[PDB]
Amino acid sequence: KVFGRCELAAAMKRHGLDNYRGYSLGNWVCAAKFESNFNTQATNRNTDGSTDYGILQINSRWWCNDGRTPGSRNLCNIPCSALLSSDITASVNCAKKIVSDGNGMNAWVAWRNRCKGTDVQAWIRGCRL
Ligand SMILES: [Cl-]
Ligand SMILES: [Cl-]
Ligand SMILES: [Cl-]
Ligand SMILES: [Cl-]
Ligand SMILES: [Cl-]
Ligand SMILES: [Cl-]
Ligand SMILES: [Cl-]
Ligand SMILES: [Cl-]
Ligand SMILES: [Kr]
Ligand SMILES: [Kr]
Ligand SMILES: [Kr]
Ligand SMILES: [Kr]
Ligand SMILES: [Kr]
Ligand code: NA
Repeated sequence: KVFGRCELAAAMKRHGLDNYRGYSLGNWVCAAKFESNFNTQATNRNTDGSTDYGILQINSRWWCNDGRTPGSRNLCNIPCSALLSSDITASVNCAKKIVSDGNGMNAWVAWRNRCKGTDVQAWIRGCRL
């Protein structure tokens, strides 16, 4: 599923990401924009042989099982394919675990490089939330 901007904002809010670990909703929308262009089916993969999945490009090195990432973990307790669903629940629940892991949203390199410190509220401007 390719979400619209406000559509994704609303879905993220319903799933409890607004202000989760202190990160306002625009942070999450901005991260999703640059990770996946709002496409749940995005994959990419990594040099190391891991793969990133879904709207927030969550990595199989630590977070999900894909059967083809040697030595990896599955800390979210999910198949990586669950991260590609039109239903964002698995991506949200796993993102909550990632952002709680000590480096906050810096876990997403694209958030650090493209969203952090910017006017992220612009990503939710106009939306009915
Ligand atoms: Cl957009
Ligand atoms: Cl915001
Ligand atoms: Cl594996
Ligand atoms: Cl393969
Ligand atoms: Cl594990
Ligand atoms: Cl699995
Ligand atoms: Cl959803
Ligand atoms: Cl933080
Ligand atoms: Kr909502
Ligand atoms: Kr929800
Ligand atoms: Kr996919
Ligand atoms: Kr891929
Ligand atoms: Kr998400
Ligand atoms: Na894994």
